[PDB]
Amino acid sequence: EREIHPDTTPVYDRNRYVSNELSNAKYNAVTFVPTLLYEQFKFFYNLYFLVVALSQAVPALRIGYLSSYIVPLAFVLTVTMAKEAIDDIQRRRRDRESNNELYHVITRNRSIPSKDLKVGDLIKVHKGDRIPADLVLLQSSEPSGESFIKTDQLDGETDWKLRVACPLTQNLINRISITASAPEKSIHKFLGKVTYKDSTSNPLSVDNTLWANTVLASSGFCIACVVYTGRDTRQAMNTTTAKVKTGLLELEINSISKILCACVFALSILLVAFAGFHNDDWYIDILRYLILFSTIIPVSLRVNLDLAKSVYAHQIEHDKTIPETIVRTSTIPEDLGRIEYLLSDKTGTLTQNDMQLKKIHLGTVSYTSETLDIVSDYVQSLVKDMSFRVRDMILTLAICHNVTPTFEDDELTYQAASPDEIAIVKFTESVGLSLFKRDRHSISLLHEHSGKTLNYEILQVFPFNSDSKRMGIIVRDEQLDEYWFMQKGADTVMSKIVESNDWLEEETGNMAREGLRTLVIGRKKLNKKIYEQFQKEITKYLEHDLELLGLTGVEDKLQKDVKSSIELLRNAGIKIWMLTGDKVETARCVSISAKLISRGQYVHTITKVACLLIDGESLGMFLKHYEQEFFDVVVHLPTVIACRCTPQQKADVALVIRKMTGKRVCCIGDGGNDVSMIQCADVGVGIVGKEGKQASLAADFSITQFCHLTELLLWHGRNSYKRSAKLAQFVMHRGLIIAICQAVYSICSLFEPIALYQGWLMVGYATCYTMAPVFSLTLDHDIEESLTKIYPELYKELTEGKSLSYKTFFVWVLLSLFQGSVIQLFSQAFTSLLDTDFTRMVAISFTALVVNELIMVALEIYTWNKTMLVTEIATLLFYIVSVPFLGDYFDLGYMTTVNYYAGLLVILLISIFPVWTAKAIYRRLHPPS
Ligand code: ALF
Ligand SMILES: [Mg+2]
Repeated sequence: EREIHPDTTPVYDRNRYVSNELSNAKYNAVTFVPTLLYEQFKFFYNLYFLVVALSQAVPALRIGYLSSYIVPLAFVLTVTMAKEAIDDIQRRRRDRESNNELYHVITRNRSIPSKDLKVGDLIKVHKGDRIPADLVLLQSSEPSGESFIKTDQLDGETDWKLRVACPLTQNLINRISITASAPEKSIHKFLGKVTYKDSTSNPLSVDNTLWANTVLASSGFCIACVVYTGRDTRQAMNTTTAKVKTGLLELEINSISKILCACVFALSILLVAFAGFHNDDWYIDILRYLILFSTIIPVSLRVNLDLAKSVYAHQIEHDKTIPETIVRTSTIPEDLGRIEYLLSDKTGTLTQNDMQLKKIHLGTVSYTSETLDIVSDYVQSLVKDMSFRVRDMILTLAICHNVTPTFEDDELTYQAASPDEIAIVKFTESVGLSLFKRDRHSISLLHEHSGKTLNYEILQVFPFNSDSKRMGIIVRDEQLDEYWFMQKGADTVMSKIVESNDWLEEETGNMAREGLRTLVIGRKKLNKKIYEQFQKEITKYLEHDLELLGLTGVEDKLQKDVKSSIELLRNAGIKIWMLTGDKVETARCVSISAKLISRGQYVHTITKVACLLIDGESLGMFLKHYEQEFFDVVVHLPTVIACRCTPQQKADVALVIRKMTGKRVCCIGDGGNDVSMIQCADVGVGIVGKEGKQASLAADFSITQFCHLTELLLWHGRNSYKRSAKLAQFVMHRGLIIAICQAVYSICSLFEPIALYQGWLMVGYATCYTMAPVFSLTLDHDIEESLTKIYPELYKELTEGKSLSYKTFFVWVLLSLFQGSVIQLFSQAFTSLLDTDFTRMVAISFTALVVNELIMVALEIYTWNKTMLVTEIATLLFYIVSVPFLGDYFDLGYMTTVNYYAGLLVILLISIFPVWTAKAIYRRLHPPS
């Protein structure tokens, strides 16, 4: 229940109803810190360095500088708050750029923005303008009182919906009371009542209402009253609340961080047990050693990950090959690189929503958009037999339809609830015989060409019906006075009823193999007496025997490079589905034309109360009851195609895919009917370029068309995941190698592992001397963007998870064991460990560590930019010139010795030769392609 008086401004303006302001931002000022801190310190690899930093509050676990465990905690906090604060303010900016659209109010007498709009203000909404909210039509410009709303972004439909004005109020200006029902999720239902003076209640239904993101057509203006606004709209109530999205690589790093924590705890317990359980405080010893060993990985890993994600977002949204792309969730730029299931969409996403009669065929010959001059000079002769057949074909095309034309200064406009008829009439005017003035209530039609304006008053029309697949007319010519029966329809229905032709089925199948929506057309000459016998009066008499004029091939235009995009996304192992709110037949035609369904490849179909093609109710019931069995059936099919899908159904399909397989689900679309599919995905991609952009606003990414998703997945996300995995590898390697050097020094000399690197040296290793070459790895790629099309199978090589797994983590751990043991033990061997050779020993150990990391960085580079050859030399020279001036106390030594440099050469060659030879033999055994 909801009662609306158009004139009582204060009662709705001040309160009682939601404002039209829509919000995409997640965190407000009051709950920006608690929510972000809570959802950031749920995982282990964050809570771990938080506990490491909080350990030093107790004045017994102090390992070193307080300027080393609290300033990187403040740095990770600063970076996190900055990133999500920038994300929220950018979301607010993007959302307010579409909350300021100007709409004219009857009472306010001035154009006001959409957010200023409330419930119950009469908007004079015009033709090409996007509908503001859930409107109810109280008056229409046309005397009939009907207009064609356009819901390609309310649901996935491609036809125009005939919405009539309220018949009691379309003549009226006076104030008219509305009383609607409470808002629901029913996108195809409406229950309201229009109340006038003297208690005259009237019915309202879906046929006299406009909704949130519809676009008007078939008028010049119309007066409509807002009923549902803001979050009470049918659009915003078919949407589930968005949740935070943690990447898969985040989970992998969390798991390997858990195992790393277990490893360093075991190493610390081993160190203390080997010491001898002395000092009367063994628990303090194991805790202090654990803090020592686990304070260089868990916090450097986070800063490296966060700044790498920022770099990935900047690289994505600054690509010339993908213009005008926007990253709206910067926390997951690497889920794009491991996507196994793609949930695409048809209307706007795949198609241009612009159908056009591509091909006409008759008498075993065909005309196309190419060579339209021949058919033009054929029709211009209206005022051997092939010319007459073509002329009568064109006449039947231009008369049999249900298209309403209306006039401007020029560029006459067509208005039909079936846009294939609009494509037909546009084709006829392009050939030369144009539709003009049509009554459509009385009996009249006007048609002018290069000659004289004809006229054909209709005699009867049989409306198009969903169970009939036919549109038939009886028409009377003015000039020649001839009764004609003209019918167009589907192949399956008119094939048995048109004639005894010999060539229908072949050409119908031939063009249906190209995804053309074919309609066959037949003609029957009539005289008067049979017509008055007909008018004496079920459907048997009206269709007896026709003559096949020909058939029409109407294509649904696809977006730029859709078939190639689908071919390469399936060549990379991504199983493209296609869920749509449109009709079954148009979905099948788009699937065949886009080669989502290839040659042959029999298609099954389900409609309940190889390939697949299922209705919405059938899929909903199947996922409600038969989850596991049906889903295990469908995962082996190449493509599953769904039709008539509620947004909840697409969201549930994405949820079921990411739950029953544990794979990552991308979901591309546009318009608000696939917002839930986008928010409940693991990656949400939106598309812009038309009147509606509301799915791109709520999405995680945004691209201008469908061709851009190929390079958004195959090159940007794949590189993002690869670079993040290699970054985690190198950070954990440097932390583990310093931990191993300290542990080897502790076993070889019973003092402490803490007493090896004290003061400046440990801080400099953690931050100054090592952090730049990892971000050097952040800017590396194996194959260029120009060759991400030729090699889609590279996207298949990341399918297993052979980059961040337990096996490769333990390979890193074993490499760290080997190299740290070599560094520490050869340092002890060359420096002859005592209490006076400690400085030289720690000097050679630290220099070996630094150069070892800088060589291991330079070993794992595919292509060398100039932003990586300089950030290694910069750090190496910083270490070289940072020994005397900033150190001088720690690790002091002579270092101007020929034997020292040979010892360093040996201690580094033994550490970097296994890695180099392993990658050499692995490159000579498994060449890449
Ligand atoms: F664009 Al659709 F269902 F194909 F919303
Ligand atoms: Mg849509």
